[PDB]
Amino acid sequence: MQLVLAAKYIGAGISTIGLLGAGIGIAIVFAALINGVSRNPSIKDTVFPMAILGFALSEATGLFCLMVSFLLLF
Amino acid sequence: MQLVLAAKYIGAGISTIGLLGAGIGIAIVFAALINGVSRNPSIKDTVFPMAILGFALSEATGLFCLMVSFLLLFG
Amino acid sequence: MQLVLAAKYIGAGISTIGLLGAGIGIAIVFAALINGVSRNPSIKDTVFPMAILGFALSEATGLFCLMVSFLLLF
Amino acid sequence: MQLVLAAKYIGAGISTIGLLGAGIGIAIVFAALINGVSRNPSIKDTVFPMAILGFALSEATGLFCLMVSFLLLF
Amino acid sequence: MQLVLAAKYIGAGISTIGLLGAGIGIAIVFAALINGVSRNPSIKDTVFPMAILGFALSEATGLFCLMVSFLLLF
Amino acid sequence: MQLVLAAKYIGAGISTIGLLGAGIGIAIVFAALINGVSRNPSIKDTVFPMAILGFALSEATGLFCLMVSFLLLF
Amino acid sequence: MQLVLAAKYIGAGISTIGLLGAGIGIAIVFAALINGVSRNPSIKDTVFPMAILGFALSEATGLFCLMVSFLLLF
Amino acid sequence: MQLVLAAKYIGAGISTIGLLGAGIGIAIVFAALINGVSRNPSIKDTVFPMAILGFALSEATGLFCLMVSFLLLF
Amino acid sequence: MQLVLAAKYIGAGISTIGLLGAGIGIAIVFAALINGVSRNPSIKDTVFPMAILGFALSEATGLFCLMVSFLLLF
Amino acid sequence: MQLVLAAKYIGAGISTIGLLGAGIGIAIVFAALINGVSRNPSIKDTVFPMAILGFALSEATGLFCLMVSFLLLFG
Amino acid sequence: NDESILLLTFLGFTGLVAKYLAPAYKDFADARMKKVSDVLNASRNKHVEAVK
Amino acid sequence: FYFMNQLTYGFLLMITLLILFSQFFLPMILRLYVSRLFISK
Amino acid sequence: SAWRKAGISYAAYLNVAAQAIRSSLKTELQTASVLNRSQTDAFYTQYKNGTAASEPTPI
Amino acid sequence: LRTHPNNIKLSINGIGKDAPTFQESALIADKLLSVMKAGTYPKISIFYNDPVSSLSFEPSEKPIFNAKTIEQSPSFGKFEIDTDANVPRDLFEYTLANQMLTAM
Amino acid sequence: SSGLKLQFALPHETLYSGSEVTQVNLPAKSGRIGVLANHVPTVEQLLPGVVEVMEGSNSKKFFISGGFATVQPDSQLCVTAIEAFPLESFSQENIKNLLAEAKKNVSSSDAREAAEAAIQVEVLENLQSVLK
Amino acid sequence: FSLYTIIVLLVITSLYTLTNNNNKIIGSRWLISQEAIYDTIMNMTKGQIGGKNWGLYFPMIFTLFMFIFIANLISMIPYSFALSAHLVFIISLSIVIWLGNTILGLYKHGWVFFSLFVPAGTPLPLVPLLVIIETLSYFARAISLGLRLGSNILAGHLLMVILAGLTFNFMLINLFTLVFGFVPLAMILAIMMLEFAIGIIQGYVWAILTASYLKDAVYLH
Amino acid sequence: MLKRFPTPILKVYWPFFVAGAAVYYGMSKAADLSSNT
Repeated sequence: MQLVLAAKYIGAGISTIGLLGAGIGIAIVFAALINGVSRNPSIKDTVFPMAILGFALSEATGLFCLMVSFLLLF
Repeated sequence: MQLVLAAKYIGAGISTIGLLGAGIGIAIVFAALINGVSRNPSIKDTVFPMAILGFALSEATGLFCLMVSFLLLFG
Repeated sequence: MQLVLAAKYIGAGISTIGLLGAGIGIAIVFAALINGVSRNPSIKDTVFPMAILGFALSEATGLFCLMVSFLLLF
Repeated sequence: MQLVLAAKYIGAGISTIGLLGAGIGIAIVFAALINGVSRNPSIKDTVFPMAILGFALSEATGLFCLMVSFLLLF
Repeated sequence: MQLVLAAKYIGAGISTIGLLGAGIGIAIVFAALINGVSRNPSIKDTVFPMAILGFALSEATGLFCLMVSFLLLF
Repeated sequence: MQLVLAAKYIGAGISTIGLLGAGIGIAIVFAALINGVSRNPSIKDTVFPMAILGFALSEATGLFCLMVSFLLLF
Repeated sequence: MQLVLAAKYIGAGISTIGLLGAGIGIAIVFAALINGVSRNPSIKDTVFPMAILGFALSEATGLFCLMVSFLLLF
Repeated sequence: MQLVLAAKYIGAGISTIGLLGAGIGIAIVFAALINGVSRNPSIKDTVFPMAILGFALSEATGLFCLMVSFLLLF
Repeated sequence: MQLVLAAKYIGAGISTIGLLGAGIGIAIVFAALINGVSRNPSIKDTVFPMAILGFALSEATGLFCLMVSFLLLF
Repeated sequence: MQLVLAAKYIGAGISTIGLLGAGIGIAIVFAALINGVSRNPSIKDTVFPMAILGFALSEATGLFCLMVSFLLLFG
Repeated sequence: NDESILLLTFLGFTGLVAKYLAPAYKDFADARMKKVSDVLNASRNKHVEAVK
Repeated sequence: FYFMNQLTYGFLLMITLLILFSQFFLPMILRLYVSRLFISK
Repeated sequence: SAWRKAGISYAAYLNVAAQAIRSSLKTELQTASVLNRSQTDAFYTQYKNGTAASEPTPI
Repeated sequence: LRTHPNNIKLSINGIGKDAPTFQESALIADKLLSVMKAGTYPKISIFYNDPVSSLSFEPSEKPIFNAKTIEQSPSFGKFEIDTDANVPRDLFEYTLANQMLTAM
Repeated sequence: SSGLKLQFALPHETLYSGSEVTQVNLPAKSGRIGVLANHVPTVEQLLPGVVEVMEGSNSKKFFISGGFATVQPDSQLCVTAIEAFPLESFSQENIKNLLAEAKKNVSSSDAREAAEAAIQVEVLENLQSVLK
Repeated sequence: FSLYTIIVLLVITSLYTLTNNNNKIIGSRWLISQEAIYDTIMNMTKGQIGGKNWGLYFPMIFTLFMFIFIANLISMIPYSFALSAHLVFIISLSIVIWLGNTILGLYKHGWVFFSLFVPAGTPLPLVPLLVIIETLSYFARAISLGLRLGSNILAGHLLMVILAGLTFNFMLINLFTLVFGFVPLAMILAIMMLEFAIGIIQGYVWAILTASYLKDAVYLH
Repeated sequence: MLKRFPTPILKVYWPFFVAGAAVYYGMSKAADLSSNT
């Protein structure tokens, strides 16, 4: 009878495991941005503004996993 | 209700581990973008349409896993 | 028969976990495409074909991965 | 027979996990293939066909994992 | 009251995994930091701001599992 | 009486996951092979047999995983 | 509280997995550190404070895994 | 007497999964073989025996996990 | 009383999944270390200090996983 | 008493998982060893000692999991 | 209706094709027609000059 | 397992492809190409 | 650092490196060869089809 | 000027004052690769006489290798290179400098 | 072949040509490379720095002003060079520091000159580190 | 299903028969749509099976190529012609192709065809393992061809069907008549452009794989 | 317009025809044995 809410809770907990994609994602994109700026000091002004779009895209997967987790919490 | 709905919600929770691939994919997509554009700036006009193809397809497969999760969470 | 369809749903879910490999593979083949064209411009018109085939194969891995999910689900 | 079929279905659903490695690796083989063919435009004639045979033999692992998943199902 | 609390504890325990994102975040973020400053000693005042932003935004989605786990543990 | 077979199926399904390990093995072997044969085409006939034995033993580990899966199921 | 305590034990046992974050993190950060001090010695005094900063900020992730594991235990 | 052998099979399977490390490792060191021998074929006989003695026990890591699986099975 | 000690055993067993951190960490730190030493050996006594610190930290993460496994066991 | 040994076996298996880290690391460390000796053929005589030291202690890390699997299986 | 949304979507992709794929493909196809025409006229020019 | 109208008919149809196309269409595409070649010399 | 992108060229990189090495040295090390290295008078001129000499700008 | 005035587009004076200096030659190479963009031309010809022992001279010419023929070559795989270091262009400029300096 | 045959050459006064040498540690484009015997063939530029040449003699610091890490498969490494570095005579601080400060002061020229000034500042910092 | 398979026969028969106004050399507006694909097919076939007997062993790979790519094309119409949602024909003819190249190798080589599972140079103590390593993959890649095409096409057909069925409350009762409430239509259109792309690319890549298996059959590697 | 050209009908596709006969035999034998329907 309470198994529905219980399973909702473990489902949300394992749905937070969708945050690894976004975490290591932010990781690699920012690190490769750092490497690219290091290789070309004059390319920062042409790499960062485009990088913001992909930062939004990589926060998108994080908030998607967050909201599917939230559907199993509330 | 009961074990059927409990299993439906357990499946809803599990199905999102596939978004690992989508997130890491868009991530390495932009990592390759940034590295290739940093190697030389003149290649940006040739890589950008393939860049948009690439990240659009990465959240396309992300969309695939999220709507399989959406179906798995409902009837 | 309730638990049979319950386990069908769990099987479909644990099957569709397996498209993360597709997600990595598509991105990495396109990544090879883009740095290959970046280091030398003249190779793009030859590199793009096997890049999109890299997409085809990498996605196909996910499709036949959660094909057993759809069979489990349906 | 109820829990028996439930566990058979769960076994197929987990058996299909045996292809994440195939999914990313059969992509990285062509990724490095196109990287190498960009390194030398002219080696394509000898780097391509054996890359395709390595492709077949690297899709083979996912092939057996879906085969055992089908055995679990059927 | 019993299996619901059991599920709460289980879900918190599995959800606190999601800080692998923050871990690999710091991993490759200061990996690229060190690589850039070593290869470009002059380029420090540029790599460091993007580096700390990378740390912050990686750990944000890394601990977005931890704080729901606390919300799920209690 | 029946969940014994159920556990047999679950064990076989979790055993056949070692196949993707062989998939990565053989795939990265082929990727390194063509990356290293793109440079110095002349170094082909000495990198051929040892490449053969390497992916042979990786696939041997994968097929042993398949064999223990079959033994647990059969 | 019987099954509640059992689930607390499982929750701690699955909380302690997440130390992989710190484990890979600090390690590859300091692998990059040792590479950087090798390639040029003049950058040592500039990278080492960054290295210990990463040390602290990833033992932070280790510590969160620690007290989420311990909170369920105690 | 029933769940005894059920968990015995479960343990045998969750021990057989432990082949990933050997599978990836033998091939990653062998990829090092490929790139090194492509860099210089004159020292092929210098890097070959060390490789043999190394990935032999890398497969022996498998062998220990398989011994654990067999003791979990019989 | 069976299930509480069963939970203790299961938690102790899964507490060892943390060894990926420690093992991969020591492996990569000395991978980069010997790569750097081969790239030049004149800095042995400078790169060795943070190398022994690297065992210290990675094996410390290992010891954390060990002590959780032992506390769950005992 | 049955669940005792059942969970003992389950714990032994989930302990022998921790051998994947060793199975990776022991191979990648001497992968870099051979990569370095390929870059510098005469530097094997000095890159061998500490590389095989880390190699052996990675064997020991995997042996911890093997030993705890035996403890949860043979004790 | 499930069959209502499908026909509207197909009309949508037909419009998108006519907007984007049809013009670019038209230019590529007409360029290839023109190339074939000029190589035919080049063959005629070679023939007539050889006869001359 | 009913495949009478799904396997046999499709198989015969693909024989029709393999025969008729390779007899008519790709041959006259190549005929176009070789006629262009002939007029081009 | 940025000779390829922001700097003149790689040849300019060698030029500035050699000039720094020669000039920033001991007084007794400024021999005749160092004096010749420091003294540069390459007055390059851009000609044209009509031999229109643009300017003999110093190197 | 008297042979092919149209083809010539750059002249440098005040070079043969005394024994060669490296700085002037390297600056000349930089100017030539900048204003004329020697990388575009696949082949660069340098004319310079060679005395055998004392008297007899020949117009020995040494080929110049551009970045196009360095990034790819029949035997470029023998020598390890770094793609991120842009060693094709680096070696092209280095040979354009060294060959021209020693030719002069 | 046993050891290496270093060919250290300069436009004004060559240093070595096919001479036995144990370690030819040289400042590669990325970092510095250690060469002991029968090193892997490679072609790569060198940034200015100390080219450490271990031979039968004592410690020999050889700061370079430009060269390539060109190594043959037959261990005949040829480190091209432009300016030599005496072991003790070259090491001076007053003139180097004064020139560095003057160039930093006059570094506010146009962008074409600004890049050259920045590269000169970085190579002066490299010289200061080499001074020890 | 029988009448639906005749339709694709009629459409591609009209590709040239109902296209050329007078069989002009310049080519009609739809003769180009087939000569371009013919040029691509001949190009990568001479790329992959290049050498002798490639021309004699090109036509059936070609026939499979149009079969599959118009079979993917007809899966765009809303009453999708995805083999009437059965798709077992792909598996059956993949097994047929496997038997075909097996007989190709057994006739061209004979006992040498057993050397197709062993490379030219292998160590003596390790060949008896690698032979069985390379054999089962070869007999197994007789379903891998089928599940690829099956996967992509019918996965697309059922995902559009599922999305359409799941789109019940979007504009009738739901007050959100914007893209927020029209996410179903948006991802339907995105996945249909994706479907067209993956269909054409998968037809081309399966042409590549079939050519590769033919190369393995008629030659030795 | 329509040209009936003499092309190889079975000289190169004969193993494919044997495969088709084999698949016909398999479908016929599995219509009652392996059908299970």
